[PDB]
Amino acid sequence: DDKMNLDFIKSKIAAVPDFPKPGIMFRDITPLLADPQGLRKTAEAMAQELKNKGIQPTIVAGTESRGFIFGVALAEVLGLGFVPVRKPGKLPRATYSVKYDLEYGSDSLEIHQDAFKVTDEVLVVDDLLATGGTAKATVDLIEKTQAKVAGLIFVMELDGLGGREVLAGYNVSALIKF
Amino acid sequence: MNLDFIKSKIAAVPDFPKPGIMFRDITPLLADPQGLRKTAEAMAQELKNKGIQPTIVAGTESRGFIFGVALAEVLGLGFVPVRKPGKLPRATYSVKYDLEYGSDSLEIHQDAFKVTDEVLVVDDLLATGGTAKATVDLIEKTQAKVAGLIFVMELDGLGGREVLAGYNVSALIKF
Ligand SMILES: Nc1ncnc2[nH]cnc12
Ligand SMILES: Nc1ncnc2[nH]cnc12
Repeated sequence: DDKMNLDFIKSKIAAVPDFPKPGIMFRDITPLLADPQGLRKTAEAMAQELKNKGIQPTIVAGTESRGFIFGVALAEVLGLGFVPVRKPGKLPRATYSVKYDLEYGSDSLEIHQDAFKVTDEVLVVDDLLATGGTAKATVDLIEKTQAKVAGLIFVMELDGLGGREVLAGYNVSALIKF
Repeated sequence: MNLDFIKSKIAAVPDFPKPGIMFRDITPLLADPQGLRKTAEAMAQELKNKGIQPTIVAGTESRGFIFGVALAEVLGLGFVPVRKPGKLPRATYSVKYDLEYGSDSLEIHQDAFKVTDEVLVVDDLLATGGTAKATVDLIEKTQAKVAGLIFVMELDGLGGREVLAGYNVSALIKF
């Protein structure tokens, strides 16, 4: 049944050549999203992996924006709250901020200082693990609140781009690997 | 009781983004373990009370992805992201909307909807309606139909509803 669910999720991810630049094979979640069971089966597969691993978060965090999609769907399945990790300048009350490296330049993410209780074990959700830059900035952000990271889970991991190493010391799951 | 619960988790924040504006902050609603499911359930009740039976949900990047996903799940429907520019990888339609100064765009994949779809737009807030109207227009470039638009919140007097003249508009709460 787990292979079967995983095969369904895999069967809805398109591969798109040369996007956003030449040479990059883009992994496209839109057909998964569009299917009436796509999000639900994805979030149920995520819950199964977490259960297998004994990971029991208290709340879910997602980054702007595809963290919002899968994070909200997973939060629903687990009966948990959700916290947005936003681009800078969007959150209205006091925030923490963490800068991360891009190929050229840098950027930041923020969370409300009060987003997590100090007893929270936070599950980070996102679509795709590549370099792990925004995932690590997310972990740092959570830790600023004094809450603890329960783990990180992705729909997809890109083999060999170093994300999982960047996230050493944290439990990392990914449903599909490319 | 349900609407009151949702209202009670939308914090009022003075002077954001700038002196004078009263910001309506959904974060405490999102953090509550029942905030999103209650919100989605209240939206689904509204749509049944108005006879709107969409075939697919479109959520506006980025807070419409939050409420859109939640409501799509309650409805048993699929979800289409309406995205900021340069994010969707396949052939897209594009529509411009006005910002304070200059403009920006929203995109959808040209294959996101069929001619037979009846699309529900979901977003957190109806303010000027700039983005919501661009979304309607995107939808209509596919020749699918707009079933309706639903928002958590509507800001009274900013003209949003009027910009969306001719479409079925619902908002859970008016501020
Ligand atoms: N190759 C890729 N496909 C889809 N999303 C991405 N985000 C970063 N790299 C990506
Ligand atoms: N006043 C407001 N409060 C919350 N979100 C908004 N988006 C635009 N105006 C807003």
